[PDB]
Amino acid sequence: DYDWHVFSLVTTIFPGYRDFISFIKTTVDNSFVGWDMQNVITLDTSFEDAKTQV
Amino acid sequence: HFTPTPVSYTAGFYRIPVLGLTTRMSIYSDKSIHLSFLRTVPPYSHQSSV
Repeated sequence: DYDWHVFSLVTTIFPGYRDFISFIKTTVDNSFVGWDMQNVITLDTSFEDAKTQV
Repeated sequence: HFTPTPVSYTAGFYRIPVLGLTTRMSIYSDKSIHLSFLRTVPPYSHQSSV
């Protein structure tokens, strides 16, 4: 509605995130609007600010 | 097939860890439902890796 076609995705290891990611990917791939998804960032554990910083 | 469900429900109400020994169904890996279930045998969905 507000014309925000470029987005990202930041998910932790909280249970039930794979369904979220899969649904978003399929919905993006089956539409005419043309979403320009850039990143799929998944964090591993409590961030050490060592590998999650990059 | 599913006889350790009452124990997991009643214990996971308080978050008291539960260790399973021979149950191998795939539903117990879903941590949204069974909050505090661990087991020493792999489930029926690693034969896919094999």
